[PDB]
Amino acid sequence: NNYDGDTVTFSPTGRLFQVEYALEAIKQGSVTVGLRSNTHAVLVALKRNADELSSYQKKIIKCDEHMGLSLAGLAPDARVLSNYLRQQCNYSSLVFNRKLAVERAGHLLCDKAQKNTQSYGGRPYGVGLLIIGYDKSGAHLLEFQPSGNVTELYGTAIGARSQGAKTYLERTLDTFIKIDGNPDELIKAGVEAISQSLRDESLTVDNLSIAIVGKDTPFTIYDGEAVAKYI
Amino acid sequence: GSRRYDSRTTIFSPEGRLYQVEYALESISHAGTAIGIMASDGIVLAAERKVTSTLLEQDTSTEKLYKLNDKIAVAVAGLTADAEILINTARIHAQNYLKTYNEDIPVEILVRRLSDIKQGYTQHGGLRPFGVSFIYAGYDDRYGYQLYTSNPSGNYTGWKAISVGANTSAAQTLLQMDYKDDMKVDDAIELALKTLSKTTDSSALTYDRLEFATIRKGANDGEVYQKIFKPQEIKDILVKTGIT
Amino acid sequence: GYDRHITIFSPEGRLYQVEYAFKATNQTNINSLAVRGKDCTVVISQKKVPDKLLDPTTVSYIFCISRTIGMVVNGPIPDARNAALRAKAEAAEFRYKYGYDMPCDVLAKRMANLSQIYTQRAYMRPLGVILTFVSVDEELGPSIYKTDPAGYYVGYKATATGPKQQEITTNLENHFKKSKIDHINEESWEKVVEFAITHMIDALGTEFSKNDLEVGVATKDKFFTLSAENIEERLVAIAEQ
Amino acid sequence: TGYDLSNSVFSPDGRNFQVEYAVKAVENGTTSIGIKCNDGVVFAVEKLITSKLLVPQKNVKIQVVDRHIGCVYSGLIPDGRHLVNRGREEAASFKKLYKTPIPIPAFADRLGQYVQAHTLYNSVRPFGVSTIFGGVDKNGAHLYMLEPSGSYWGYKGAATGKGRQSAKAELEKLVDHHPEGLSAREAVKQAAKIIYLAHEDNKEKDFELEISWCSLSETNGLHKFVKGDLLQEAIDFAQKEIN
Amino acid sequence: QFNPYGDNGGTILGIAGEDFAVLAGDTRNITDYSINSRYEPKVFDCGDNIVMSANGFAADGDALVKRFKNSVKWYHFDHNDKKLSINSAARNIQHLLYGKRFFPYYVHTII
Amino acid sequence: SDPSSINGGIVVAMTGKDCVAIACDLRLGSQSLGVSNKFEKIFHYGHVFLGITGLATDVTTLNEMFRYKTNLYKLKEERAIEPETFTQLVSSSLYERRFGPYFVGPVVAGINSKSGKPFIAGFDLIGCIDEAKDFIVSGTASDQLFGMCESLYEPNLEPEDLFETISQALLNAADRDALSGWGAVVYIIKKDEVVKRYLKMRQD
Amino acid sequence: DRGVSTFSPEGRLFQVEYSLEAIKLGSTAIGIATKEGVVLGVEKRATSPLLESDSIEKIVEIDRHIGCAMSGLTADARSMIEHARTAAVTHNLYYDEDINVESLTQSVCDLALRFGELMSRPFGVALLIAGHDADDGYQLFHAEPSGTFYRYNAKAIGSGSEGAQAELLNEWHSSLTLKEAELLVLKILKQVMEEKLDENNAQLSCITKQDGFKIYDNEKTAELIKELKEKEAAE
Amino acid sequence: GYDRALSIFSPDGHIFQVEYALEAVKRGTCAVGVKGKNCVVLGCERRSTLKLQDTRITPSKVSKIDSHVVLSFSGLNADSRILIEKARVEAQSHRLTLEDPVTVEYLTRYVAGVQQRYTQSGGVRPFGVSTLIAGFDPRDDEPKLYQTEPSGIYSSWSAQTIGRNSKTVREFLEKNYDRKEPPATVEECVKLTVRSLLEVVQTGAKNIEITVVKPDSDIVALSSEEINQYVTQIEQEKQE
Amino acid sequence: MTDRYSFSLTTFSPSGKLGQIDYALTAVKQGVTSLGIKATNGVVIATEKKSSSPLAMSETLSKVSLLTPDIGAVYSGMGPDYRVLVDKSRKVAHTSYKRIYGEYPPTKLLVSEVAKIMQEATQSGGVRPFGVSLLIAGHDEFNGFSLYQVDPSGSYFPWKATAIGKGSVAAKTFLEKRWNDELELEDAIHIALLTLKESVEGEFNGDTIELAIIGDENPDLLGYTGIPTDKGPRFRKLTSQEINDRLEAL
Amino acid sequence: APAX
Ligand SMILES: [Cl-]
Ligand SMILES: [Mg+2]
Repeated sequence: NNYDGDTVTFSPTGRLFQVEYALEAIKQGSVTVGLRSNTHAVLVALKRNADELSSYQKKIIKCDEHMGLSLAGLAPDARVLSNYLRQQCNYSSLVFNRKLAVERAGHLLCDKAQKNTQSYGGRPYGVGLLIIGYDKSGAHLLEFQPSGNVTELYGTAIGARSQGAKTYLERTLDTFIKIDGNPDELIKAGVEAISQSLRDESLTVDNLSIAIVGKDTPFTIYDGEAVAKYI
Repeated sequence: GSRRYDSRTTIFSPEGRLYQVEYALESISHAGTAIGIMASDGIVLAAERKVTSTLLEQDTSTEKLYKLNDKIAVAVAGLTADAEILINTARIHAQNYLKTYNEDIPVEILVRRLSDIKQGYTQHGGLRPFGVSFIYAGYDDRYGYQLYTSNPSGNYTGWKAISVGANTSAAQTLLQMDYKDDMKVDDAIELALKTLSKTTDSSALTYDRLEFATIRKGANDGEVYQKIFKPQEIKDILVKTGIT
Repeated sequence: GYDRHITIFSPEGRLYQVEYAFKATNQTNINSLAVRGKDCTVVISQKKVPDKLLDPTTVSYIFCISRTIGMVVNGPIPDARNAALRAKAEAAEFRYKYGYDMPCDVLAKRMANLSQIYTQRAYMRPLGVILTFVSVDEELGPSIYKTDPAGYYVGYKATATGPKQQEITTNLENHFKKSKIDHINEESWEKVVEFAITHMIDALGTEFSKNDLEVGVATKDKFFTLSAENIEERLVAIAEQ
Repeated sequence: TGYDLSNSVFSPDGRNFQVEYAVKAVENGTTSIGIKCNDGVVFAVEKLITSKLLVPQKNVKIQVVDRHIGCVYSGLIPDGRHLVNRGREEAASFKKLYKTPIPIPAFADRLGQYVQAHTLYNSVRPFGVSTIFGGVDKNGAHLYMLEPSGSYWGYKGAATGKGRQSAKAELEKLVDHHPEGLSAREAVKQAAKIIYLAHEDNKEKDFELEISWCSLSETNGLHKFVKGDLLQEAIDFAQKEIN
Repeated sequence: QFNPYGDNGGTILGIAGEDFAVLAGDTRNITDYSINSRYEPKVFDCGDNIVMSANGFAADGDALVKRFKNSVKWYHFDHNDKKLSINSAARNIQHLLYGKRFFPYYVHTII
Repeated sequence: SDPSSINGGIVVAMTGKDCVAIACDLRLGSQSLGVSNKFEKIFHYGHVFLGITGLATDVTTLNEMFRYKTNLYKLKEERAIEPETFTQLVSSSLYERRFGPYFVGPVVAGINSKSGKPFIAGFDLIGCIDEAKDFIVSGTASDQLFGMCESLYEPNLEPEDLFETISQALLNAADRDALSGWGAVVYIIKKDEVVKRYLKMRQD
Repeated sequence: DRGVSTFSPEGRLFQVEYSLEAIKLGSTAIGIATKEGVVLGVEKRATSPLLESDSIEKIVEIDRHIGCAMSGLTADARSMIEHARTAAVTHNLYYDEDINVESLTQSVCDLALRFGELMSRPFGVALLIAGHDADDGYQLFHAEPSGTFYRYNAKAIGSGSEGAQAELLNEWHSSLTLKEAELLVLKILKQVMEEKLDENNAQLSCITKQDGFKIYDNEKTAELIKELKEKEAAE
Repeated sequence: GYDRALSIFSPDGHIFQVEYALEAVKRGTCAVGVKGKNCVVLGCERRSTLKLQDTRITPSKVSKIDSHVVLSFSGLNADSRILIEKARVEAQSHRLTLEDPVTVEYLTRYVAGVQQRYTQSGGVRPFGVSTLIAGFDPRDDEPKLYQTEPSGIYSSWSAQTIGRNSKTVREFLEKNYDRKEPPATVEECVKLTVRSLLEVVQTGAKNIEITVVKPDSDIVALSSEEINQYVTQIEQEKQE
Repeated sequence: MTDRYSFSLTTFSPSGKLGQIDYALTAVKQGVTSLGIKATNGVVIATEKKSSSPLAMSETLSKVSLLTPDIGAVYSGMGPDYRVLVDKSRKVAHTSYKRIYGEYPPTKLLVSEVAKIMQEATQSGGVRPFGVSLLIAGHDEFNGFSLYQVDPSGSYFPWKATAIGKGSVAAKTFLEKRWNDELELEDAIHIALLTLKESVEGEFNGDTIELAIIGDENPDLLGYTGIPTDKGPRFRKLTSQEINDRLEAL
Repeated sequence: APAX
């Protein structure tokens, strides 16, 4: 209230309101879901449009052949952060001939976001990210929030009404976690998870966005007629 | 951060005035009056000291009148310390011009650069303006004798006669009344002192509350001389015009 | 009143942030005291370890700045250590630049100047500390010089600092009134330490065990602090007196 | 007033309210502890299980510095990571210039000075963590706890977070009941118990235990995580005691 | 005096047909009168149906190829996965090379 | 390629009874080619006189520089700079350019207006002060000037005698140097009158 | 006061939201995308009849294959256009090809959030960016000061936008010819404009693959205006 | 460096510092520009609460930027010097690199760009000045008149006025200026300019300045009598 | 991090006062009285050494400082501010004068440099004005003896005699009665000692009074011989004993 | 430059 003027100010109960307001833009964001088995990891995102004459804002960005993410909240902030990830993955290849661990990607994003929560003049990032990838220790899903908190999960979801999907995934856990060697089944489960977050709307062909990465699949994105298979 | 404590010295009021310039001008209006009068054969600078104590060393003193080069001097109304900063800048600027062109700096050119410096403090940098108004008195071979004033806004204008500091309203009315174009220097000397005598907030004008300077062609043939009056010389010129 | 948050003048010509920095000086509730012998300078300070979980050996407000200079702080420990690290760096640099050991009084002046800057430049806060520097200077002999958040410093015959400082001060003034001299007329530093502890006991009206105190001694060519045992040895001798 | 709106401002009592507010963020966080032992140190922390979906064992919170130092913290997790990153640079540069690995007291002051630095200006915010850290150097074992103000001391045992009081009481008992010293493997078990006991004050969500240690004899003076049979064994010892 | 260049020998050759093109190079790598390797490839698949060799000073050759491969990667990232045409690759490589006009890559490049 | 002998020229200064003299030639050339016959090398700042030999561009630059510095000095100090003080200012200014110097051989001469003492000094290109009772020499014919001065000079000459002596030292030194000559000027300086005489000399 | 980069409690950037208000006060700009081209039309809105209206430049070339219309604080757009042109020409220098419309738009949008305490505030102008490229054909983009851009089949910006957008919603279909789209932009402009639409206070432009970006002269536009009244009268 | 964002947006979408800069222009002395068939005339009011002025040396209100282009203004006088200097430097730089003097549009666009830059740069306030820029492109005889303002927007005008009571004189010009028939000569155009100023000014004494610009660098300032004649001649046609 | 205070902390109020300068002068008002008197063959500057505790050794705290061998300074106001000004004043005498001209600056010019420093603390970003007024007494060959007062604003004035701080109003009146242009230096010392008793509460002796002169050259204080044109410092601090000698004949 |  008097303590929300900037990120460099704690409230008397030890809160950071600008960081909390940044978290709020994520909540207004269109829903997106992450989930993984032991062989693959999948992102599903509901794309949002301006009106019926407009495109449906992309929510999924490729970071490397083995890594990529989905976004919820401020899109330019996802562009900045995904671009940083591309560089970090890149640097790992050129210098060490090493594909960047998804866990390190997580740590690097956390530390980048954190700097903007402790210095005057900056501002926190206004976007949440779900990072998937396949590396030397298998499939991974991460959840990034602009407080700097990054968390590794079997599955999750973020954005408006993401609580529906996050509940569904919480029950479904024992099933989807063991969809190994079957891309299309893992995706189906992801599409069902996101459906628990729909209201007055359902998944159309230019509305749904899916991505998959895993053992012998480079991170690739499916849009348009390529997702009709799944509706 | 530190934004909390920033007065924002370089912004507009809703009326489109510069607060700090206005308030600086308000400060200057309580300063000792200084008068410049321009004749056909020279210029007078006269200024009233901020009210003396009997123990002040008055002869080795300078508060109002400063030499910029051999052909240009200024009279100050406002913060002395602020003025000295600007005076040394102006003195250096004069020398750069001479060094570059092997010719003494034209009066306006010097005046413009000083005024341009002041202007800058009102538009960028977030610093307070200089609380100073100058009367410039000088000679050059383009325009001859010239009087200018500049103020914290960095606006400058030229004059036949002008006052700055305290009671300029009364002083300007009196100069307007008695000034006339064909005037000699010695008449302008008298007008300057008579004007201060009537506008002063003191009981009576004495030698020890004044600074005085002339810029004449009154050396030898087609060249110019600055005379900064000694106390005894002011005491005499005060008698010579019957104010004491 | 934003003249209360940064180090600019108030209408009555005061610096509230400097004044409030002085109040932080007593936050720890410790009292310190320093006296000069013939050959030495002694500084003692109360040692209070509240929590049973603390490692008592790491709890100290006395610092060895150089081989010859010691410094005791009255104030919170983060500011105290900040000041000590700087003093150590300044004393080492001085030695390298000028080829001789930094004198106690010159270090005091230097730290005082640094403090003065924080009272004038807005972006730096004052440190909530009072620094008492002690040595046996090769030119000036036993020396005590003290710095505060205002950037003030001065040399002392003896001094005290803390909440119950005034008691200790007048106690010491009354001694020097009587003794008629500048210092503790004593040969060994062991007895000067004993004097220091003794007059601290009278002025504060409290007894001390070996773990209630903390002692630093400066002699010609070394400053050192005492162990719990050297202090116990010292408390024992005061009791047999 | 308004003294509490800007870091590095003294209030009229002589306090920096912004540091005090950072302490509230620390008190709000999960419980973490350290126990100093015969020839080393032990670190433990409670990881709240927000959901079934957190991959167990795979959100590691204890962090190593150099090869011989462990760090754990309660409060704002990213602030702690930032502090450890700086610690790693401080240790690297020490080792670079002086060859030997950084001594623990030396390391403690490096963090202390850096944290204290963030209470000097209004253009930065204090750290929202209390950090427990330590290890083994040429002079033996050291345990330290460091607060948002920059204040740190050496500890026999230390605790912070929501269960700090419960844990503190439990530590005080060990210090009294083991005055000749506690062994490394003893401390590992005790640490598990105390985290389970201090989990009382945070008990909506059940938790995951995480332990690490440096011991001159048990880990050769290097920081290692406790896993497998040793972790499960210490969990079991803790389970015994809350029943 | 330190000489930042060396010469790794070998030779390369490109021929273009109507609906195909070849880029060939020997696999020998040398310095002075010594053989470093009898099989060290210097012709590379760079993606988007472009092959590239940069022959002469191998260290410079490898650096350049690495930079171009990376250039192809970012071309996809920045222009919606668009295919990098051979004419566009060529022009991009000119800028890579000329960017070091005053400390050149000692290579003869063929794509 | 030696900047101190591209243009050529000389300066000499001498003390007498309550007077000083300073003289220079008027040649400015570009190696063998004589270009100007009017290039004076002596300047004054109030009552202090400065002669400068060496690279002509630096001679001009330094004159402009010391005019600048003495003008500001006068405005701030409210008095004319004295020779002892000016000598120090010359030294500071040259040494400030220690590793990229002005290729000059300056010479200062004048009478201190408080003490009445005659004063001369010479400098190397990087500021080293050479104060002397008797004479200072500078330029491409400095060897010759040293020879002429050391034999011709005697202490306490009257202004009109000093004039003859310094003139003969300059003239005969110039005539044994290919790069000096083409005219000459002599300043006779007394406590408050200064006479400037142009000498008639061989024009080859 | 309060930081320029501050979030509201709803999680929006105050300064970005306020710049969106400035854009609502701007003169109307409309674009329609067809398979035969993209039309861009704007309301000139001369503030006084003495001002020579042809000097009002709110439609602007970026490259031969990309055009731009603006609405809001139009002086803020100069540097955006300058950046766009440089980005387009530079790309052609580095790659010997035409730069994609989306890539161009993304480059301009990267400028948007580079403000703080970089520039001192967001831009107070929205852009309609229209072009053609071989990959994705004819395109229309709405570029906001938030850094966000949306592709549209048709879009209106400025004061008359909510009225005009509802109208474009009804009229747009996937088979509009270019000529139909030109008329439609003219029609919708006349509806939302204060003063009466003529060839001096509105302006038209298109970009086609074949002839690139062209701004229409007043003679050509006047005839499409005349053709539009005769279409409406006749039913 | 001093960094503060002084020109920022308010909740209604206004930039108050730019709008307040406009208020400073409104308070400034009146300036008017009228373009004939073959000339452009710049008229400027001078506020007459000032006698003892020295007009020889007092900064005139119309400034030559190059020998074929002039600039006048209303608003803060000190601010206007900065824009004029920058404009003058750019004029010479354009000649140096393009080997051609500036077009009036180009020079206007430059000045406008400077003004805009000061509305979204940290640590600076906007220029409290609007300008009228007039002249003829090189080797062209079609007259040009442009106006700029603090926000940075600029445009071309058949005739225009700025400063105090500019709405009164814009009112005048709007009913008295025929787009179809612009003042066919110098004499004609100067008159219309003086008439419009007489709506607002006072006496046409030492109150009005006029500067005429014809093609190929032909710029001349009228002096008192030459203007005075115009004043005299209009009031004698007024009693009707 | 770093100084983000690049804006002025001293600004004009609507009445035209510069608040921080006024408030700095108020801090000078609070300060202990100090004074200076100019004789025909010397200048005297004096002040009270008002000790903080009697355990403090107040010889270690010098309120009157040598700036050059012919120039001295004293102050009223905040001591720490004065200390760093003396440091800066000593250095600027070298860097901006002695290293250029090979001689020490004349009084007015050194004063001018100190004034510049104090003016900059009145306008530069992120600083407050100095909370002191200085009195600078000095001698130079072409100006003779002089006395200057420097205020927080950066303004300075030459005085025959004046006083600053606590009881300045009273002390200035006292000095108007006693001062004439024929005072020999010993007379000025005597008047200074009388003037100072009015404003001192407690002990009044050579241990509580600090007093220095600018007078004759002191060859015995030079430290070396053999350059006959170097004659020694005109600045001399009177000893505790020297003061007490003049207090018995008071 | 001279030497010593
Ligand atoms: Cl210092
Ligand atoms: Mg010859």
